[PDB]
Amino acid sequence: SGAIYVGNYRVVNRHLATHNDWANLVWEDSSRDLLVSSTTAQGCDTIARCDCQTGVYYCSSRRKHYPVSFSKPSLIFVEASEYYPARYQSHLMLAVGHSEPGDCGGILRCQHGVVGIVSTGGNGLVGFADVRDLLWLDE
Ligand SMILES: COc1cccc(Cl)c1CC(=O)N1CCC[C@@H](C(N)=O)C1
Ligand SMILES: [Zn+2]
Repeated sequence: SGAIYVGNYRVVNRHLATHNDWANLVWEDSSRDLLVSSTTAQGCDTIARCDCQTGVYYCSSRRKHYPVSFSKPSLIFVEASEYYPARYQSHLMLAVGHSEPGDCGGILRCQHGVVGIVSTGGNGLVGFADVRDLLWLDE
């Protein structure tokens, strides 16, 4: 679990969005596993606007943060799960690092701010849904 709170927006994994997220929907994209809902309170976070490929993510299944080197956002094949059929997930960044299904939502940060959230993983890999291209999160 986990979310980004920026301005009057909440960014979550689309597969973990609540009934309340859907009732306050701003934007969603199944191909990216992202959903953005509106909030009444002003949010706690800064979005990175950069091309970093190193950063630190929170891993809830270890209660720890780990440093990672990750690929640029790209179209990556993701096997079928209970939430989606087998498909290419777009704007995904992969790194070597521990993850389990419930780690989805953990934030990845660089020195500039929030880069994305855990969205996929397996066998010593962890995949992050990028949010740096969503310029409107800051408007
Ligand atoms: C961090 O996630 C994992 C880590 C290790 C192993 C596994 Cl099977 C997962 C779970 C996983 O990859 N899912 C969860 C559901 C939505 C999926 C998607 N984004 O298409 C991705
Ligand atoms: Zn950066």
